Amino acid sequence: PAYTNSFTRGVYYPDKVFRSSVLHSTQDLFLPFFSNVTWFHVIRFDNPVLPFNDGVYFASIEKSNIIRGWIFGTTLDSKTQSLLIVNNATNVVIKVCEFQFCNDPFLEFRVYSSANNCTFEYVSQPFLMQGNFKNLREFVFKNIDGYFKIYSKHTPIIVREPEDLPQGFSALEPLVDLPIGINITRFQTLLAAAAYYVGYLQPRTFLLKYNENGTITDAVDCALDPLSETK
Amino acid sequence: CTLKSFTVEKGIYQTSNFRVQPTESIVRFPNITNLCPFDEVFNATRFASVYAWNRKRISNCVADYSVLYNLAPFFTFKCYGVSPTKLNDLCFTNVYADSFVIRGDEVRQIAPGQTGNIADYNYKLPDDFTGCVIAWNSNKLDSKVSGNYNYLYRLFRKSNLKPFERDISTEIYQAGNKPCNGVAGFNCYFPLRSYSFRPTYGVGHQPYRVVVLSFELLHAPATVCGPKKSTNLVKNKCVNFNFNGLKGTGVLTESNKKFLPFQQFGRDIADTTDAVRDPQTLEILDITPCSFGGVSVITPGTNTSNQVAVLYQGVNCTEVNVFQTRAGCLIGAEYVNNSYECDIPIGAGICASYQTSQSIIAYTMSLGAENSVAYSNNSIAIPTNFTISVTTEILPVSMTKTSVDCTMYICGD
Amino acid sequence: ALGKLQDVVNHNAQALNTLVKQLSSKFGAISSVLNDIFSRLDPPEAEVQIDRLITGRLQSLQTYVTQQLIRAAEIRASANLAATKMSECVLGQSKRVDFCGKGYHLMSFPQSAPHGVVFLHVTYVPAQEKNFTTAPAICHDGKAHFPR
Amino acid sequence: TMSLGAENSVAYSNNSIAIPTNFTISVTTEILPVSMTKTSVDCTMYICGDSTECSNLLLQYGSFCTQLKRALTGIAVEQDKNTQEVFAQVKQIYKTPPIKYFGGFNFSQILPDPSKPSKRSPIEDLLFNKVTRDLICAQKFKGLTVLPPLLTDEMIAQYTSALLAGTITSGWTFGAGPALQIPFPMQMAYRFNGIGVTQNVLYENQKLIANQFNSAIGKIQDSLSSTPSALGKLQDVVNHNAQALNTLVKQLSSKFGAISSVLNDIFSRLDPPEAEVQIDRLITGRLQSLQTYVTQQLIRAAEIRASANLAATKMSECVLGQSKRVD
Amino acid sequence: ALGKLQDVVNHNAQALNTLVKQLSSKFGAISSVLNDIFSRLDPPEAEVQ
Ligand SMILES: *[C@@H]1O[C@H](CO)[C@@H](O)[C@H](O)[C@H]1NC(C)=O
Ligand SMILES: *[C@@H]1O[C@H](CO)[C@@H](O)[C@H](O)[C@H]1NC(C)=O
Ligand SMILES: *[C@@H]1O[C@H](CO)[C@@H](O)[C@H](O)[C@H]1NC(C)=O
Ligand SMILES: *[C@@H]1O[C@H](CO)[C@@H](O)[C@H](O)[C@H]1NC(C)=O
Ligand SMILES: *[C@@H]1O[C@H](CO)[C@@H](O)[C@H](O)[C@H]1NC(C)=O
Ligand SMILES: *[C@@H]1O[C@H](CO)[C@@H](O)[C@H](O)[C@H]1NC(C)=O
Ligand SMILES: *[C@@H]1O[C@H](CO)[C@@H](O)[C@H](O)[C@H]1NC(C)=O
Ligand SMILES: *[C@@H]1O[C@H](CO)[C@@H](O)[C@H](O)[C@H]1NC(C)=O
Ligand SMILES: *[C@@H]1O[C@H](CO)[C@@H](O)[C@H](O)[C@H]1NC(C)=O
Ligand SMILES: *[C@@H]1O[C@H](CO)[C@@H](O)[C@H](O)[C@H]1NC(C)=O
Repeated sequence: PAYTNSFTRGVYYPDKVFRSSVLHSTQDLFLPFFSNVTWFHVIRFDNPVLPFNDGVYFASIEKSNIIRGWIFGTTLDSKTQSLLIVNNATNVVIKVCEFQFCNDPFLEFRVYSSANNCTFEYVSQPFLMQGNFKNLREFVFKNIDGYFKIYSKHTPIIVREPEDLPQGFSALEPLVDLPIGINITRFQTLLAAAAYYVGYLQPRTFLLKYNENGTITDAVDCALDPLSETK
Repeated sequence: CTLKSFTVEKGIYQTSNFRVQPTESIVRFPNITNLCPFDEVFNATRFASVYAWNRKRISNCVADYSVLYNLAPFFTFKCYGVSPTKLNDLCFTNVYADSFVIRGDEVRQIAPGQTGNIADYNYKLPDDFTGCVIAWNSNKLDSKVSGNYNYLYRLFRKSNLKPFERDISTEIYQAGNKPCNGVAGFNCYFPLRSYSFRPTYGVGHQPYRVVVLSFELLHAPATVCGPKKSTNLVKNKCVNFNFNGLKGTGVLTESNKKFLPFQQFGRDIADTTDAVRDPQTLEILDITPCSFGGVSVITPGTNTSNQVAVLYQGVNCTEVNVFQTRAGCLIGAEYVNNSYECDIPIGAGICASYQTSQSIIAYTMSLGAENSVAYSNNSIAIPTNFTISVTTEILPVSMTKTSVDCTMYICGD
Repeated sequence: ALGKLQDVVNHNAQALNTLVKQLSSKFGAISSVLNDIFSRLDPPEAEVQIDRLITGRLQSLQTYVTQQLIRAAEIRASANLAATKMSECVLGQSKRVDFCGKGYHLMSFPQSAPHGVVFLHVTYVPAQEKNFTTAPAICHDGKAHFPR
Repeated sequence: TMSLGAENSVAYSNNSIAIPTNFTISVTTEILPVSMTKTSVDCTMYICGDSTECSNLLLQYGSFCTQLKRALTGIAVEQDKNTQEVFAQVKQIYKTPPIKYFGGFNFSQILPDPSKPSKRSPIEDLLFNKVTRDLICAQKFKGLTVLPPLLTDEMIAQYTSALLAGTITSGWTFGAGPALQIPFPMQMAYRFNGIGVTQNVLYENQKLIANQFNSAIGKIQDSLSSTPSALGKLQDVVNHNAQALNTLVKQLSSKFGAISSVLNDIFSRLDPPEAEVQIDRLITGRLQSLQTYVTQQLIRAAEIRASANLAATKMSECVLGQSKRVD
Repeated sequence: ALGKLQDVVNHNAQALNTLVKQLSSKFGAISSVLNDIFSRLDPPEAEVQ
């Protein structure tokens, strides 16, 4: 295991409201700046059972198709509900079908534990997924009383020292808002080098500046240092 | 009228504000025709109990909420946050229906605030109640005793429940620190107490099928809404709009904004709706208020004349003789190229007066005469005579002392 | 001319009239009168209406008191200015320009007035001037001579 | 620990006098606010916005829409009067002579410049360049407006030039009564004879006085330079008015105890029997916020009136004559 | 002797005393204790109170 930093990454649009040149501040569930991130090399089976306390900041650095699974669930033995998400070329396979859970999360699709009665499915076409700039892919997750929000933004990243979360502000726009009522409290990745940048979320006031193009340029965390508290 | 008197003095007096009234109404709603099927809802045979809820998150439809008005007798509608008759024009985001067969006079405990046993360890609602509660007498269908074991009822729990949280449990309670290990000993049973029923039972003992469906009014794209129509969309015209429940007035022009595909509404610095997305084909609009302003009347005085002059503050003489100053559009006076002392202050250095027929004239302020005192290298101006003058100054020194009585002014006799 | 004295009187009169008229405006009740409310409704229901009325009336009275305090501060500043003028103009000549009237101050006679004081400043105003050729100094047979 | 100052030790004695041997003419500067930003609110638009029913329910409320407007009008009239009791004390507008040979001085940075179309002085040019959807258009759509002053910049510039052309040509005569032409080397001598110095010092050191005065003007030209903390007393009132107008357009998005913050959502979700219970709390809160703003504006106008009276006293004593008051 | 010096002190003292005493004054409510209103009457009307 290892620990990388979280300088100025983990900011997302809290509400669905366009604002130009404003300074808004909401008590949403953001990622604390300058926090620890459980760096896991999944190159090597790195398959922990990391919890889902108030959200997660899953990120990934790969080449083509290394990490393609974010299966959820809390008591994943025989009966609990889950959220299977693969990123094949056709579309997403978002499911909530409670079924069997195999201890080996290895993947093509090879898990295929058991099929039975389901509650919801999703075959959404807008799938979640230069040469030198391989990929800087991060996926924000959060469990609310209603839908299960998923934020992500695929951006190019330069090559540098051994892979760590780079410095630079980047807002996370939402992609899917599927309704769900799951009681998930864990995490599990699927893959057939890696980052596995898991970062836990917690409530904190975040003053975020909106530009005149409807994009977040910078954001304070109001809890890091007394300077931010004054800001 | 604005100042109660039949004899006004000479000056400028604010009276009202110029405002253009709308002349149309826009009620464009999302084009959708499917109806929410009520077969999988309370209007059905197979019902559920408080042990296992029936939560059906319905999809977009045009279901008219004024359909159950001919339901079974005694159909209470206690909407704690909305209005029952008003559920025909609001567009809700998502409706969360529910179903349970709670029995007894504890129907008042389902409403928020009450802390009864059903509200303690059988059901709970958040302190918003964004929807309504639907409860009716259920006796003709639950008269037989075969539905006793089909209608479950949980028992006390060592911890309070959570709003919108199912309480499915099948273990045995443990009082204190003595585990009874499955077998029911003392102070340890299974929270699966079955409700007892009877055909010829009492009035209060009869069960009641209660529906507590709720909503969520926020910025998310609404899915369900009442059945209404849609009209055309004007651009350069101050009219009324009802875009997706957002009711207001003002012009709806085309905006050159950059609304992201997930951003529907739009606010301003003061958190006011400045732009909205049409529920029809994607088009970015701009909600600007109607053309308003402020009026000001220039009056030379009551018993000196009967003419007035209107001053539309903040107008460019193209939004309402005519004179465009740096303070508004003065309509009723004429700008003379002369210069006199200020008599009626208006703004930007252009006062007015009632001078010679007799009409209200406008003129630039005169700061005074122009004197050119010659300055030479050797020229003194010594006076040769004195003129003693006696001026006067008016300064207040006091004020009328007043006293109030609380027990006589705030409260009468 | 006599407007500074009428100003405070008219302001107080208008304030009193507004405070009296505030008793004829329903702050969210069925009627302005209190007895009709306490007679046509039961205590628990009429309680909300009478609370709204008493809150509105207390707010109006507090606004009146605040306006009266601000006006009293302004009139205290004016009275201090008047006292300074009476002490520097009447009780002795003052070499301050425009203070004891426009021009070279000579005398100041105070007189009573309703809620004020009317001064009578005597000023020396030169007139009928003539142009003359001047010089800083004149030259003697080897020494200078400046005007004393 | 704060340093109260240096540590000087005067040497008192039975027979010891300190008599100066050289003069150092210096020109200081003081900043005094005179006017403010006149404002006017709209009661039927700030409280109720596009909510006609709200206006019909507010009409029942007390006469609070007529006393606040009257207070704002009084404040506006007071602010328009403060620009006349300071910049306008001389009736006749004087004009500077064509030639510029006032003794040996260089009154070219205080006198108006005819080249630029503003008819101001380089010092005034340097001053009017450091004191400042847009926020102005946003506040206008919610009642908050800004009325323009009576006397514009050109009129104030002409008034300042008239108070300056009568101070160079004449001495303290144009202030008391009619203007009397007097040479400037003699006016300065008569002014020096008012502090104790005899007139045998200026006529013998006129060139040195002129050079020191020119150097003082030059140093003043650089004192009001890019250095931000110079015109602080003039930007403070502007920043206070801005933060007051921003705190009032922010109060329109605060729930005073209702289920929402729009006057068009409560009247479209609730019923009339219950509408008059949640729509009145917001109206009461907005009326309280507007009354607080009016009280703050009244206190600010009182402070500005005190400052304007002080500035008028300064203009009357220091400019229109010579004052023997220390500091 | 110190009339104007004690006047401001007495005014500030009176203001602070009034501000600290108006906390035990029911502004049209059942009681003045926050917990008693929050718990001993009802959840719903506790908000209004
Ligand atoms: C967090 O990261 C720092 C720096 O890498 C490390 O020293 C520390 O042990 C980590 N864990 C905690 C709990 O601070
Ligand atoms: C969700 O799971 C957590 C994990 O233990 C549990 O404590 C909680 O009761 C569950 N339900 C809700 C509504 O959070
Ligand atoms: C901001 O929006 C304008 C709109 O025309 C565009 O020209 C400009 O490139 C945008 N700037 C950024 C940094 O997105
Ligand atoms: C129906 O509504 C959708 C929603 O965006 C819109 O794209 C489409 O153009 C509408 N069709 C018609 C015929 O109005
Ligand atoms: C009024 O309109 C004219 C012509 O369009 C324009 O030149 C002028 O700047 C406008 N004035 C204002 C105050 O908008
Ligand atoms: C001076 O003025 C007075 C009246 O103001 C006049 O009677 C007199 O003739 C004038 N000339 C003198 C006194 O030389
Ligand atoms: C001279 O000054 C000293 C103080 O140093 C004092 O003691 C003495 O009395 C003075 N003598 C006279 C004649 O003033
Ligand atoms: C007096 O001081 C000034 C400093 O500006 C200097 O220029 C001048 O020569 C001095 N004159 C004498 C007589 O010391
Ligand atoms: C007289 O004054 C003018 C302008 O003030 C100047 O140009 C001229 O040189 C002066 N002549 C003498 C002899 O001082
Ligand atoms: C006054 O000073 C300015 C400084 O820029 C200079 O240009 C000008 O020639 C000076 N005038 C005289 C009369 O010395």
